Amino acid sequence: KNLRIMLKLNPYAKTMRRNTILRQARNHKLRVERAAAALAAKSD
Amino acid sequence: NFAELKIKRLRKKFAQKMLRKARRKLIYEKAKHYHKEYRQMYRTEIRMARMARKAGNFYVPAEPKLAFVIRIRGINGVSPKVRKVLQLLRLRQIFNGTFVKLNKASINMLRIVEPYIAWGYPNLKSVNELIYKRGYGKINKKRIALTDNTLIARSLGKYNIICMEDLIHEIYTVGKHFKEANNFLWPFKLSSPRGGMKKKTTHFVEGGDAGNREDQINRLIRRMN
Amino acid sequence: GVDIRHNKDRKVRRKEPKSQDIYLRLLVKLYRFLARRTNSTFNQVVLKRLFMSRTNRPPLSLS
Amino acid sequence: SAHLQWMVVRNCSSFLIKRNKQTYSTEPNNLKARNSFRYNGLIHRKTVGVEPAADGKGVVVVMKRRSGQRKPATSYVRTTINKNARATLSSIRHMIRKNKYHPDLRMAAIRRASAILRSQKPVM
Amino acid sequence: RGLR
Amino acid sequence: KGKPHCSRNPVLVRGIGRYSRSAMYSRKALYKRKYAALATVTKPVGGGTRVVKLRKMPRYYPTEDVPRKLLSHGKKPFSQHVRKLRASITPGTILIILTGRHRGKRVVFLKQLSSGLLLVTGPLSLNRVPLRRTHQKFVIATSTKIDISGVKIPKHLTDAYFKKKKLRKPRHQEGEIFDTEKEKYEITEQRKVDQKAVDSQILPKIKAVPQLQGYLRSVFALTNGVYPHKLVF
Amino acid sequence: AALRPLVKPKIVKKRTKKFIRHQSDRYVKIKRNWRKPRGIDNRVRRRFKGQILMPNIGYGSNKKTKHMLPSGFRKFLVHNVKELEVLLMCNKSYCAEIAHNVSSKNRKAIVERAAQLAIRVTNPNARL
RNA sequence: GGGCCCGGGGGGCCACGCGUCCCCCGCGAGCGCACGGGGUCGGCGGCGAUGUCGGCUACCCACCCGACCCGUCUUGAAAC
RNA sequence: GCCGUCGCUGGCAGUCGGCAGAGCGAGAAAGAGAGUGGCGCGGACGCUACGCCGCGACGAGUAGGAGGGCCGCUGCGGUG
Ligand SMILES: [Mg+2]
Ligand SMILES: [Mg+2]
Ligand SMILES: [Mg+2]
Ligand SMILES: [Mg+2]
Ligand SMILES: [Mg+2]
Ligand SMILES: [Mg+2]
Ligand SMILES: [Mg+2]
Ligand SMILES: [Mg+2]
Ligand SMILES: [Mg+2]
Ligand SMILES: [Mg+2]
Ligand SMILES: [Mg+2]
Ligand SMILES: [Mg+2]
Ligand SMILES: [Mg+2]
Repeated sequence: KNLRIMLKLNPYAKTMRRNTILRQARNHKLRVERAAAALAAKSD
Repeated sequence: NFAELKIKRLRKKFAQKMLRKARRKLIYEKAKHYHKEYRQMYRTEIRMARMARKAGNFYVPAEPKLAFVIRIRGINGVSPKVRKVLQLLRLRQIFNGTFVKLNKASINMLRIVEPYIAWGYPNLKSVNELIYKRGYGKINKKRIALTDNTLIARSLGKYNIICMEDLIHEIYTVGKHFKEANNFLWPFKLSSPRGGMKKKTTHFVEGGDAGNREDQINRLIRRMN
Repeated sequence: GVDIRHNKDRKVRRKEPKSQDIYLRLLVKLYRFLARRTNSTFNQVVLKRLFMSRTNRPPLSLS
Repeated sequence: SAHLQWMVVRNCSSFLIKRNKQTYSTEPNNLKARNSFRYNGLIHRKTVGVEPAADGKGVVVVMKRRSGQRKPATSYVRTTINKNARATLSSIRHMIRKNKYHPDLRMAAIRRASAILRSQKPVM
Repeated sequence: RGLR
Repeated sequence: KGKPHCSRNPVLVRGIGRYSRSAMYSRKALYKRKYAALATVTKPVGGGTRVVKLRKMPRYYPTEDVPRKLLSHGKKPFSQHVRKLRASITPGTILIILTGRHRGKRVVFLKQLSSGLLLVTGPLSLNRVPLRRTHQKFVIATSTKIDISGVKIPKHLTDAYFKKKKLRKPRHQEGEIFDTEKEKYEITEQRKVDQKAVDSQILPKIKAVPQLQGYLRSVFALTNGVYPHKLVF
Repeated sequence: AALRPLVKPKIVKKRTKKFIRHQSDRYVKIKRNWRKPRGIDNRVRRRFKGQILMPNIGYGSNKKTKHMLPSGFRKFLVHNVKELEVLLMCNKSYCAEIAHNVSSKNRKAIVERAAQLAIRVTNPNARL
């Protein structure tokens, strides 16, 4: 629960956590792209 | 003078500032290589089953090397043979937990003490939650909380275990210095199972709590740790 | 509760001399200092022997 | 020697006073008045005392000279400082530091020479 | 020396 | 003499930057930024010159002093604390007071002050609640908002402007002689002109919504069979 | 004009009531002073439920605030004027309590001194 | 899949020096911010001189839960 | 969180101050060693060492044992 104690013990968890946040904002942007390309597939 | 002794002491204070950057870089690229190890050992356990389902055969996964044992009974009314084994497993207290590598001589003890423990095969996330949150080291015969990597390096250093990540890797992937790494860890003291036990006095296959719940030890760890 | 046994928890060694003389309680001060502040396991043996009773440190003969 | 006769005076003195879980000492030149090897005013070779001046105002400072050690009559020297509250606390400070005379007692001597000045002002 |  | 620049990496989450260490190095272009290598005062006197010492030694030393204390890092003064605000409260929102003398009175939220206290003012001619501060915890945010974006709230309505002022009238010799009780709070002509100016811009918007003025004039109160958890306000 | 202590911490006491003796209520020969009951069938020393309690060592007071009066001062019995100078360098942490026997002619010239020395007296209006 | 994803021809790297020999083909200063070796506010408001403020203990009373009379011999005592 | 016991046979004589230079928590047996040639006069506390301080673990108990009582009673030698 403490970011900088996790970086005091495991300095890699900083990039392990910057990933899976970028990767997640981009997978949620891919999903909202599919799901907003299909609202034009049942409208066209 | 003292202009010489000053710049000298500052050279010492700079070598001790570079010997730390070199070690944080080592710890970093170590954890970065354990991420790769765990990713491989995970993806290849799925390969080795898809290549058997393509041909029609079966892949029997390797029997697990590491177990996590939890004591689910009190100290009031224990046989002497079960009280000697619950103390060679260092489970001298209810809800204590420890890691145990499996073989014939170990399973045959987890069979003797079966009605008193609820052991199983820990996930990797469960060894993470355990080592990080409930991780204490038996330093100088003192239960010292693992707050910095210089508490692990100072004792397990001679085995090239110098960070909480080398410790997790040594526990998860049962290593050459497993006896020493697992014995450096003061046995974990876990709280009561949130939600609650099913039935403490009967085996897990009898719809209870005791015995071996191979995969399902992690569901208990999350509600106990 | 934990199932330990406290039968042997109290180690019975001598923490200090039982005598009350002040030419011994000053030697024990000097050697307790040398014992803790040096890394020579000689002073530690001299200190641990200055505690011992009159029957545990016996006399030596000149021969 | 100091540590020798302290191992004799530590418990069977006549200035020692033991009640209410405290243990003070009534030695002549003991400042902070507490029973300790460091502050005992009779054991050492060089002590310091800060008494109030016999009249209303001033603070006397009692150093113990080195030469006369078994001669109680000609052993102590006394100097009455009847000055303002600050010069006397820079004179005791110099008396101790610049002389390098039992230097771990200086802040104790100032803290006492201030209690005297405070206990010699007009009350309210 | 590398950073000089 | 380099002009200050803002952070070159947006904060993805608190404590973690958007770019990595190498990315930051490249962005900062550090590859081409390698660098390598009182108390006394003389003052004339009427004789000669005196070396006056500043902050001379104290004239008193108490018998005992409290030892210093360890150093913390995560504790900051209230003035430097971060002021939170629930999303349910926005400018022009209708709020209900529950603890102040204006119990159960509906007011029109204006803005949030620097300290954190909500600067609110119900129409004085309707509910008699002028420009005043109210804590956000002790106020219920009604789900009824009115456009108040076009309202130039005077800048001088700071926390200091709304801070209390001790009457400082316990007694004196003059007062003991010609006693005048303990004074009162005489509404400054400034607090009155500001209240009138704010009302002149708020009332026209409130009157636009039908029955809104009557609702504000009313007082919220629980009745039989009414439970706060069962009704949305 | 109260003479404040050095520091006034928060005093917390794990128990306030006295420890009465077993069955000190049915009888008058049994005083309230505590005596650990050592009988075989006794219900107090078996620690039954709802019975009288026993002075364990767990009830000990915080060492930082042990023996400390509600005025943030510790205490000292003072039998005469000379025993104040012993207390003049402990001014802001200990107080004086003139004994019960010191007559009022001396107790007046004791409170008089302790006023100059700023030493706090717990019974300064004692006898008069 | 593994081999630093062996070798040839749009995003992330705890990679970013010059001078060779060579197989693989020891000190840069500053300046701040903080999930960082256990709480601070450089935040406030109310009342207070003949009726009110504080007093956990100690006197009486009320109520809820607990609660069998101690010593003793005894395998076992509140014991008919 | 607090009290206590046990263990670390733990730490502290380094309060080394204008005869000064303020350190020994740090992953890696051992020197902040010597020499030999290319203004303002300033700096909290401590240390009854039978003292003070830091860390962990522990805490039932009849018969019985041991220790510590600045718990109490009466007289004696000293001393207040
Ligand atoms: Mg049972
Ligand atoms: Mg629940
Ligand atoms: Mg059973
Ligand atoms: Mg226990
Ligand atoms: Mg026992
Ligand atoms: Mg024993
Ligand atoms: Mg009975
Ligand atoms: Mg019985
Ligand atoms: Mg009942
Ligand atoms: Mg009987
Ligand atoms: Mg019978
Ligand atoms: Mg019967
Ligand atoms: Mg016990």
